[PDB]
Amino acid sequence: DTHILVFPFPSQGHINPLLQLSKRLIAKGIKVSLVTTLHVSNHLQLQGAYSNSVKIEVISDGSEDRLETDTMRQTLDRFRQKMTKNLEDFLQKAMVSSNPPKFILYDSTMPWVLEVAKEFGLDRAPFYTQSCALNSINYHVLHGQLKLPPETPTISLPSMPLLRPSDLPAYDFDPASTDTIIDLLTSQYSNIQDANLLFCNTFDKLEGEIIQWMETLGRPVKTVGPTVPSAYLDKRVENDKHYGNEDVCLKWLDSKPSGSVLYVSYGSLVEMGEEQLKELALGIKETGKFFLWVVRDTEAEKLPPNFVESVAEKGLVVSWCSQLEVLAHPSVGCFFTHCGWNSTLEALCLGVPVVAFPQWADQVTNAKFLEDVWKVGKRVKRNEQRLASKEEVRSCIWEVMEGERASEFKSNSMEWKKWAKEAVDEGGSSDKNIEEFVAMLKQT
Ligand SMILES: O=c1ccn([C@@H]2O[C@H](COP(=O)(O)OP(=O)(O)O[C@H]3O[C@H](CO)[C@@H](O)[C@H](O)[C@H]3O)[C@@H](O)[C@H]2O)c(=O)[nH]1
Repeated sequence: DTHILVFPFPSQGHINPLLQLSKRLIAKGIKVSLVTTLHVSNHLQLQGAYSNSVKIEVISDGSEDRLETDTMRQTLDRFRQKMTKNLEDFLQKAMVSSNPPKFILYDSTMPWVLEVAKEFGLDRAPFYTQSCALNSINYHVLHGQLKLPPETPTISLPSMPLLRPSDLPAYDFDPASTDTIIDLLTSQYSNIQDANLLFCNTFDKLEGEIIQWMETLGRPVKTVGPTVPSAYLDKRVENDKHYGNEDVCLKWLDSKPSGSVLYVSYGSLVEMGEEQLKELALGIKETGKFFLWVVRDTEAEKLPPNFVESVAEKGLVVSWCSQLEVLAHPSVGCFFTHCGWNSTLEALCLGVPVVAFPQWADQVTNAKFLEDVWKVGKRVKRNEQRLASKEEVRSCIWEVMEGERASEFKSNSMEWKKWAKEAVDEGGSSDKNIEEFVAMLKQT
């Protein structure tokens, strides 16, 4: 029996892509052991009931956990030192056992895993869970052709679309952490010469030339995305309808005409100012369109006093909906999104045009691609003070849903939905790369 280790960065948020991929290759006959922390274990559903259910391997005791007193660097140092030792102790046992793992697939944000696998002679590959475009940016910042402060007004990287400085990832939200975050992202490409493969959460038709550029770094690149549940695409893997509730959103959507509703989500981790949140709320109201806005309790409290009351007819403002179920609903014609890589891929897979309102990090670069490269929507015009007016919000929504290019966006959205599904369906670019990896694993 062939089994591998999957070791994603242990944070609630980014372990889903690796789990989604795990489902693909559990279906192709590969057993998977999830390597994770005590903490993740407690907040994760306990081990499945089947023979080929993902096996949970807790290798830490909790002392790696970040402290309230820590700087990000200090948190990262303690995490690396302790988890290095933990992995070493784990493989010391696992490698000399009757069925030793054949591979370790680890999040690219933990490059020190490769050095541990190298010691044990264990086949290994990083997994880049963000866009291939970000791989190009972070690589070029590592090698010095791009600086943390852009040195020019237009950035023209090989095989990339032209980028303004405003299109580049902005990690200066916490200036204290900015240096540490840039170091972490650039260190993802330092030791790739010893990686068996480089896995990427994307597909060939979405970033084909960028992927071809990455292949010139000397290693086999395997595009295996998008990691959205099969049920919303090729529908070939049993269940796989969610990542890793009683819904009202679906009934409310059922009464609305096809393609008429704006789904609003500016991210489940993004905080927003009362000022900007007021302009956004009023801007959505001014369009006069049916809208479903999912915003969490702490964010929902910062809305204008009578806002929810005032949109009793057109607006459904709720604490939570199944984003995948809402996007797949035929009444939803447009998605106001913060352009997180997961939201971005979900919009493309479900063939829904976007009103892009990026906030931080890779969202800025994802927005650029959605508007100028994939052409499935528009970015809300910002101010000189980075504040979007309710008029800028209203016009952007109208232009995407009712403007000159409205039909272009939906047509392009349906094309990407087709191509995303084709990539993960039998014989697709992603399915082929996954079959190759599986075949390689059965060769030992
Ligand atoms: O009401 C909601 C909100 C989200 N989701 C799902 O939960 C996941 C997380 O969504 P969200 O956090 O809104 O967006 P992402 O695209 O995952 O963005 C995440 O990852 C990005 C990386 O690009 C970061 O920039 C963002 O801060 C971070 O939220 C996705 O799979 C969504 O489908 C729901 O099911 N319901």
